[PDB]
Amino acid sequence: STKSDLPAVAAGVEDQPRVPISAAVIKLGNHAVAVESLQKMYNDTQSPY
Amino acid sequence: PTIAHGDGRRPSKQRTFIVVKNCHKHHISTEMELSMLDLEILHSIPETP
Repeated sequence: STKSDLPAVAAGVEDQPRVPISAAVIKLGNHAVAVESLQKMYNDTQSPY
Repeated sequence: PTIAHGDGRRPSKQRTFIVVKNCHKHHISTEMELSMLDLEILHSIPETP
C-alpha cells in the first residue's frame, strides 16, 4: 500500500523539526518555485561562475 | 576565502590583502575689511545721542 510504505520510504528527513529559511520565491501558474543567485558565493573567492 | 574543487588543480593557500588609504587636507581662506574710523568709536562709550 502507498500509505503503509510512506513511513518506510521516508526513514530520514520526515518528522524533523522545521526551521525558517530566508529565500526569495515566485508563483508561476500553480507552482511555488524558489529562485536563487549564487554569484556572491563564487566572486568572493575569485573563481569563475 | 577559497573553494575546494575535485579537479586536479593545486589548492591555493590562505590569502590576505592589506590596503592603505591616505588622507587629503584642504585649505580654505576668506578675507574681511574693517575701517579705521569704524574701529575708533568702538572703544569709547557714547554720551550724546
